[PDB]
Amino acid sequence: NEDLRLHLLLNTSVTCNDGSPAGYYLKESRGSRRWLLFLEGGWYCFNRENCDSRYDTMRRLMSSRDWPRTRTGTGILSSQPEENPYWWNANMVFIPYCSSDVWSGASSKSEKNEYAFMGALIIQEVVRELLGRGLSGAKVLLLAGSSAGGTGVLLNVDRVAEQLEKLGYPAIQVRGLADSGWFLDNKQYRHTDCVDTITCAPTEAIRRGIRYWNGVVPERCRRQFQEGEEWNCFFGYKVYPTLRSPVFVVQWLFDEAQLTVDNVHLPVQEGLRLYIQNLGRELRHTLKDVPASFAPACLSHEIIIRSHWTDVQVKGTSLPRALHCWDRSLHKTPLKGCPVHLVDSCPWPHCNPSCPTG
Ligand SMILES: *[C@@H]1O[C@H](CO)[C@@H](O)[C@H](O)[C@H]1NC(C)=O
Repeated sequence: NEDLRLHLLLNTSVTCNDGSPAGYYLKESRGSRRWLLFLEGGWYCFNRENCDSRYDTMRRLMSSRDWPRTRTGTGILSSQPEENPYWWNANMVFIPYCSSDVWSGASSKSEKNEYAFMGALIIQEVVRELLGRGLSGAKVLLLAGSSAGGTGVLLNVDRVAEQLEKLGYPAIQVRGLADSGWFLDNKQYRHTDCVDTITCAPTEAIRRGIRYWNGVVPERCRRQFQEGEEWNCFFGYKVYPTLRSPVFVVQWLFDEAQLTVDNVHLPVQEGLRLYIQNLGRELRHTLKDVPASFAPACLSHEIIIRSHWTDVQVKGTSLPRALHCWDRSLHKTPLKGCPVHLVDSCPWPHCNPSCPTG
């Protein structure tokens, strides 16, 4: 079965980068009042030349022209109980990432602009269009995402909640699940002036991108940092405290993208060993006041739509279990025997034997 079926947006003015219509893949589950809306990741591009490169060799992330009519749901998007213990019977939606703007953009293609950056508008239009396919009667809408999509969750969840409330759907509980989108703007390991700006100078690439995209960040965070400093709101530990919606944060303690931006490659000598240990400690520190989180001591990247997402455990608790326990806590404290805060204490990648094998 290829249960996720493509729907191009009916408002064809809400577009991928090249002006083709954006869209979503849907598996309806008419017996369920739960909705999972998943935001795909895949970095971003921050100026014309950088986006032209991406257009040459990552065109599916910039255009719907060659999207397949169907997809197979994997991980948290699987309808098989064995693969997805959490939400196998839910209404599932996969929103392809074709805006290259960390889901923040609000700029149309025009004679001035070769590319459209409409990620923030794509999300709201998908939500409105799903109201006609069952969403209006929902109990829960979980906005989930991996990598740039995880950061997209942080940047968009409260706007989805506000839009639904304002449209007359107050009984839909809007929640977020941010996977591999919780980054540190930390000092890099033995920084050099390398030419891949996105990994060599992330805060500068994000600042530049936001201007190029007419990028939008959540209001309360925007108001804290003010004009020119909206890039701050792309960093989980900064934006998270400003959010009203419940958000479950999944983050490997040694996320491959974090290590890339930190100039780290894995004998490892003292300086790098201390660097890596401090990285894990800093990440754990940022998660201390997040109620519900899952952060294993592994070197990996993304998890929630991977088929083996059920395998990793922190202190004997899997991610699907944690997510279930989170659901129970929102009936915002955990229930006895049902942990929601699962962060490894060990200090080196793969000190947890249940880490993904690569
Ligand atoms: C469709 O989307 C465009 C671009 O976001 C917007 O300006 C326009 O108002 C929308 N039309 C409708 C009918 O919603």
